[PDB]
This record gives sequence, C-alpha cells and structure tokens, in this order.
Amino acid sequence: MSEVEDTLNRIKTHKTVLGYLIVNSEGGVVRGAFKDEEESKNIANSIPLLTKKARSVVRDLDPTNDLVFLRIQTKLNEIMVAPDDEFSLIVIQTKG
Amino acid sequence: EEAIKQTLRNKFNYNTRECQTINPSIRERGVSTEPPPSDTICGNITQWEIFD
Repeated sequence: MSEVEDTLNRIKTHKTVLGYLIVNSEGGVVRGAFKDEEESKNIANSIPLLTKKARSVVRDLDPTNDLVFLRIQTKLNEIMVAPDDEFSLIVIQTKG
Repeated sequence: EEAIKQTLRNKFNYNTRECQTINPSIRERGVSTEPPPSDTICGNITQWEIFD
C-alpha cells in the first residue's frame, strides 16, 4: 500500500517536524526517522512509559473510556502520540 | 583358726551372683531445621485492572 506508508512519509516531509517514530506494544522501534540516534533511542524507551502511565490516568476516572490521542506541549517542542493496542505512533513538532 | 574361717565360707553358705542392668548404647546425631523459603512478591492494583 502507498496508504499508511505514504501518509507517514508525508508527515515526515512536512515542514517543522523533527521525526515520526513507531513504537511496538513491547517498547520496541519498528520505524525511527530522527536526525541523532540518542534522541530516537531515548524516545523509544521513555515516551511509551508516559503513554501507559497517562492511559492509567484516563482509565481510573472512567474504565470504559480508553486513550485515543495524547498531546504534551513543552517550552520549545510539542510531543504528540496516537496510541493503539498493536502499535503507537509518536511525533515531535516544534511550536510555530 | 585361719583355715577354720576359710572352712566356714562354703558354696552352700555364701553363693556369689553377678547382676548388671540393661544400658542403651550412646549415639551422637545432627538435626538442622531450616524454615520454608520466603519469596518477595510485587503487585499493583488500579481501578481499571480490577474492572478489566
């Protein structure tokens, strides 16, 4: 298919995006498209724990209602994550 | 008079019995008692994991 593998190529090519990284449910790197490897390795380990911890937050308040999309916003950067059961998509977009 | 004394002590005027008691043989044994092994367990419970 062109459709997932093209959209993922499109959001990378898109201006003011550092890189898109797919995390496996077992905290593993399927695709990692950042500049420096330290950042990509760091993002691969650190962020999927925040999303699991942030999933337990929304879950406690209402255990029917599951996480569909998490967006953190830092001083310099934004961090946006779209979690699913099979895979999790992560991006880092610099604020305009 | 000495012979007469020896002559006074007979076989049917001074029998000579042997007697001992039954003594169990002493024996030295070791017994080490170590209690059941004690394993660390770590469990977390959240409202969702209960409900799930």
